Amino acid sequence: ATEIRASVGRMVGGIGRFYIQMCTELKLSDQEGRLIQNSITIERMVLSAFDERRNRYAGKDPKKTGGPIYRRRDGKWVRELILYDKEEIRRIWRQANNGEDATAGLTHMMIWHSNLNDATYQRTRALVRTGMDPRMCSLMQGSTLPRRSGAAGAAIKGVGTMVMELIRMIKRGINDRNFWRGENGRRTRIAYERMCNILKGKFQTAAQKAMMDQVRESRNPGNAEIEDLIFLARSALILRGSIAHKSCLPACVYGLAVASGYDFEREGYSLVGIDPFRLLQNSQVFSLIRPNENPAHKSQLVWMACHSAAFEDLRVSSFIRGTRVIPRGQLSTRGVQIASNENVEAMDSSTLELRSRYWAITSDMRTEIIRMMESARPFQGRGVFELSDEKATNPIVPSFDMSNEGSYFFGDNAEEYD
Amino acid sequence: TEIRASVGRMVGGIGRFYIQMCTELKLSDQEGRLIQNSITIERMVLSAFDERRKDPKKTGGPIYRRRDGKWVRELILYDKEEIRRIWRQANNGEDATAGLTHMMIWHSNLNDATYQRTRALVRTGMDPRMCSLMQGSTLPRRSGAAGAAIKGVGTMVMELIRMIKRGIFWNGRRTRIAYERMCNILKGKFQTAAQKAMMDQVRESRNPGNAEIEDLIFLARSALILRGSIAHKSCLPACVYGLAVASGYDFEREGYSLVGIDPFRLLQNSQVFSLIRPNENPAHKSQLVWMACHSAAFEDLRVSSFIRGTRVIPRGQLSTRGVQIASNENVEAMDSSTLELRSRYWAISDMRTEIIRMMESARGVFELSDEKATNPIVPSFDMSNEGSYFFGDNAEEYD
DNA sequence: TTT
Repeated sequence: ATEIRASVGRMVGGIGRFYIQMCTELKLSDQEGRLIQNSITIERMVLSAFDERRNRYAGKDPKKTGGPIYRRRDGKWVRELILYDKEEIRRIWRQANNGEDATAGLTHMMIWHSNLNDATYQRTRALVRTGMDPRMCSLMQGSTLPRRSGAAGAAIKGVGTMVMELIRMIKRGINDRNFWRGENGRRTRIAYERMCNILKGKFQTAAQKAMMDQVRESRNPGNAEIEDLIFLARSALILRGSIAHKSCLPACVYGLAVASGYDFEREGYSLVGIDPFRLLQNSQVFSLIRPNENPAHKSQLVWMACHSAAFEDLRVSSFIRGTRVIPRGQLSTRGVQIASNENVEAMDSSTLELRSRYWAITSDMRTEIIRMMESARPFQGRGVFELSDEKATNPIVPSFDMSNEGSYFFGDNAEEYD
Repeated sequence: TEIRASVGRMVGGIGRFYIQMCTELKLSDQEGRLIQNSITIERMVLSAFDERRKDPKKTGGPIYRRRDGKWVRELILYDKEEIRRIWRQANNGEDATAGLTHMMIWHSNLNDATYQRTRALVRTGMDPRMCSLMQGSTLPRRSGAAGAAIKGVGTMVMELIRMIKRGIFWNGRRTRIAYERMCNILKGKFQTAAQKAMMDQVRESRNPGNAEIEDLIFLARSALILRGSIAHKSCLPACVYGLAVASGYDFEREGYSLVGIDPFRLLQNSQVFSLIRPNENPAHKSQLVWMACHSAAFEDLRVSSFIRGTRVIPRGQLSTRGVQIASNENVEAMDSSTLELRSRYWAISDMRTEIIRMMESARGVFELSDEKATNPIVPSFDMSNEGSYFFGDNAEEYD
């Protein structure tokens, strides 16, 4: 049902309209409004404004949000801090979404933040702290997503992310008996069970799924379940999970699309085919560049975040991109966000290069999972099409430098997420 | 400046050798940053110039390569003669023996940070507490003056006790001056007249036996409170000098020193990978190598922690075994990690009685941006942490 | 998720 394209069209058109309104409201020039650091501050503000936790009770007004906005003053970039009532941001978001809930658009910006974090930060320390292997880095899609992300969030979380969450719950349960006991212990028990079914949904073999059934129905979850969850994570390195992959773009790309009269509602939109590639092909996004950062390396980071491509084979990504997509360890860039202590007056901006050449579309079960792992074969470039091939009629034959590393995480030196 | 010039030329030569061996073995730049590869290359040039002390004309060991997204072990074999040639050609015809001994001291510092010697100590009639006095205890027999300079009191005492015991032998004129020089080297390391006098007495017994061992044990015990003066040399794996020279760094012109900011600058911009065994903590492997690089096994952990800016923990609490992978180990199962090698800061019977009286009476850190050492940072230590790397020790015994 |  083309109704799905209709609904997704309306979500991203809402984000666009919101972004245009926030730019007029903050008196951003159209140049400043194409700065990805501005997009991320505005996206963080609408997300905080709708984060109903609050704890109205040190010196930080809980009714207020904001952050850094970067403006051209006298031929250089300057940091100006802003402060906004959450209430007015909510009003601007509802007014752009014509009074609807528009929670889908919020979760969409969240999945964009999660995909950018996956492309930017290392989680090997979080893995070691949990008794997981560093090799499980390739299984950590969505590992920085909040609780509040619902079904779209859960859909993109990798096996490692789910296993890390279940191990963190088991350990609190080991730590205190009265974690599992009475009224509130009843609560965390179904949260535990749901988390098991979400991870069960991701496994594609009956053996792996059965093992999760066993993990879900232990009355005293402890080390034996952690050990079984570690075994399952290791198996997911060869008998791979089914993980949803959603290309979500910064609000400033949807904003520039709606300002140019693009009608997302009528054309529809999809996070899965040509649609994000078409928008990125005609995009004009600027980024602040630190001194001695390579802007082509910053471009790779953002292209990768936008196409949710951190966990994809680099040779496949290279082919679709039409320029080499290199391991993170070889990038001369740090992340998009500028820290508070950084000097932005020393920083130039570059147009990000976001185009592509192509677009694209317990012991029994242990034994059986080992047999399958040994039997497994040791391309992924299938549904690649020309941008002129709107209907996917002419699959392009993949062309790889097969001697390049497949994993984005080979030789990784990225900052640890914190 | 001519000291810096000569040290610059040694380190630049090691770099040039490493770059040549990487082209020779068709190592990619990624493979060449693997510390296991560096150790195989360093072991090969050291064996090729004789034990440091199967077909004896040939040397080799494991080289690890990326094939189909995994690490694979390839055993290699080279005529010693061609390795010697490649070393000399990298050191511009000279027989750069300083550079050989430099790689040796790096191996010795790594062993000191990795392996227990408490069994070797007990076998010699020494105390396990003397673990903290065993710098250089794995150094090859005669490593010349740089070797002898970094050997701790315990190491010298263990060597002298081993000689006395063989004599319980005195060709006999030979071993007598070897004995005498070993006594003067150990005398050099003691910082009190009483301790030094006692060594003079030990050097001039015509029949060295149990009484000299007993005096050597007494002196080792005293070195736990009236500490010796020991050289500490920060020597890095060849792959770090190699990566520095490939980036056009000119060690000869800039000079180099093993003592101030120079090794810290190199480590701060380094990219060294290590094979990690399953269930090993990569941050623990990083501590091991950071410690080996800064010759810091015998330093107070609270000093090490301060300079490092992250806690440097006792060996007994580390979840790693050593850097070298044994022959029977499965490398295809192993990932590699970037070693974390950065720092927050950089840094610069009468006699018996009198040694007892003294024993009873006993009670430069700079920013890496502070190139000239102008602004000493006042240290702040967690005094409730243990000071000794060897507290709670469980490391494998050296063999 | 306002320095």
